[PDB]
Amino acid sequence: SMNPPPPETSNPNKPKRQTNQLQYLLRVVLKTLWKHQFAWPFQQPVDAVKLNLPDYYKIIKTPMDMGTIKKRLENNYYWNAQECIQDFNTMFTNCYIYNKPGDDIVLMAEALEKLFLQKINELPTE
Amino acid sequence: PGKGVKSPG
Repeated sequence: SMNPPPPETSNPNKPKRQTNQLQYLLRVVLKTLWKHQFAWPFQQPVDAVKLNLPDYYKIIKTPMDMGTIKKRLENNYYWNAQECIQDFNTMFTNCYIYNKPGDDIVLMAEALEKLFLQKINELPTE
Repeated sequence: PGKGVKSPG
């Protein structure tokens, strides 16, 4: 069984930027989610081999995880905050597509998502 | 199937 290659975290053709919102996304938003007790299943790409989930990458064609997001932010991969926010939303959406309500991974995602939304409700200015 | 039981860190 095989995992796909992970999402790219660097691209030498993609214009890079640092914005105050992107800085906040790394130093406030990602930091707070990463240290949460429910973060661990979301800190790296889903390992469908180890979890024996052979349908995971049949169902989820746009995978995303906080390890990828962390690296993208550290690399200045993004041009704007909305690109990064979309990656978080993709991560949560994928979880809700694949898994069922009341599964532990879903309860964990829901709590992380509430925290995410609380922090992005106060995005700073440039 | 799903991912099973997950304990908090």
